[PDB]
Amino acid sequence: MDSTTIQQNKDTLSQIVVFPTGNYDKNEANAMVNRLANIDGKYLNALKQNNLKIKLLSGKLTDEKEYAYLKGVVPKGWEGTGKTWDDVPGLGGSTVALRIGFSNKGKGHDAINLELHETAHAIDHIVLNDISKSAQFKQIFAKEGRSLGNVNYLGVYPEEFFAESFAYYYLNQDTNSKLKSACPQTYSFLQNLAK
Ligand SMILES: [Zn+2]
Repeated sequence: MDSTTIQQNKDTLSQIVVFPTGNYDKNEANAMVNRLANIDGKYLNALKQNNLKIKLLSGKLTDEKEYAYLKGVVPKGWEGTGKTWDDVPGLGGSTVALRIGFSNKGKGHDAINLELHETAHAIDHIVLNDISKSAQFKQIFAKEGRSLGNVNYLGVYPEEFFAESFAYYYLNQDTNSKLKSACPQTYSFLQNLAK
């Protein structure tokens, strides 16, 4: 990622990202925007075109008014864990909401990076017309969909494998190289999508 392109994408993200009212680590919110800025500018401009907002949160997801309906709701597969959506740090699809500070793997979620994974869902659904459900991607998923691990989740849901692969592709050079090695067809597919 070249520095001038990053700044251009951050400028675009200034028209996408919404910062919260409450108090939060401004430097960490900025770091999240910096990581999002590695996403290909064409996707970012398309999110902006669709008026998609990336809402950064200063607290729990379910303490946001528009997600309060998820209070106490147990996510699929989380039965018996004692955890609920109140414990989920982010979501992506038709909207994007992300708790500041919870980017890294293990911060209440299993993704390599929260904001890239969830924003990938929004790009998939809003920008790319659910390409993760396409026949082309389904063929790739059938072969490579377990190769980032979490086989009972990423390996089962092509939308999740897409989002995680997208996050590997764009997080940093290390994860990008790892994806190329582990999932070469997925890597080529993403490379060509951004052409
Ligand atoms: Zn996901």
